[PDB]
Parts: sequence; C-alpha cells; structure tokens
Amino acid sequence: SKAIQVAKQVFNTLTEYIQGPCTGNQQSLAHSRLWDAVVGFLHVFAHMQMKLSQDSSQIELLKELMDLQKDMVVMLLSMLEGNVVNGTIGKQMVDMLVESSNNVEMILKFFDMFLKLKDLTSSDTFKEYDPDGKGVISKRDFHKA
Repeated sequence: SKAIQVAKQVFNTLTEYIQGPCTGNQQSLAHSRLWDAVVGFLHVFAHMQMKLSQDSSQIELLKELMDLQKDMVVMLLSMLEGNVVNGTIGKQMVDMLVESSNNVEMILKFFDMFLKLKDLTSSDTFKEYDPDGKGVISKRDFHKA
C-alpha cells in the first residue's frame, strides 16, 4: 500500500507539469521514457486485478490499486489535450497501446464482468429466481441464472 501511494503521488505531479497546456513541457516528456513506464504499469494492473478479486482481505487493497488505475489515465488524458487529428502525441499513444496489445484486453474483459451486475440484479426474471428478495439467493440457482 505504501509503494502505490508514492507512485500515485508522483503521477499527480506529472499531470501538473502538463495540464495547463504548456506545449513544450509535453514535447519534452513525450520524447522521454515515460511510455516505457506506463506500459509496464498496465501489465501490473491486468494481472493483479484478477487475483486480488478473490477474497475480501485483498479488496481493501484493491481499492488503492483501482485508485491508481484511475490516476494513471488522467495523466495520459492530459497529454492529448493539444492534438489536431493525426497528431504526433496521438500517434505514439496508440503505439504504447499496440506494443502493449495483449494486456490491455484483460482489464476491458474485467470491467465487463461487474458492469452487467446491476441490470441482471435489476431484472425481475432474476429478482424472483430463488427468493422474493432478502439479501440472499443461492449458489446453484445463482449458477444457472
């Protein structure tokens, strides 16, 4: 937990060098080894989000991993805010998505799991499946539903 907070707080002070769109300060950062640092950070997130979503002892930890995951993309959102269309900084950001192809799809397929959780719970074909409604359904009837 203490190793994430320093990576989060160093990510915040990377945004503030960029945000008010000082264009030279995002030229000289796009030519650095920033992209190598954020390529490896996704590789942590795609693997870690599965295995810490197995017990409630890690779900205290996973919120801090989720919080850094939000705090990473706010930075590279702030690199894009001076583009035109086929802009240079727009091109390289696809490059660290293609040179990091295989690992960005684990989190997208991870977010699809819990986004469908609301309406299946909000579907009356499921709402009266085992119970009427109390805080309890089943495992085997929850399986087939």
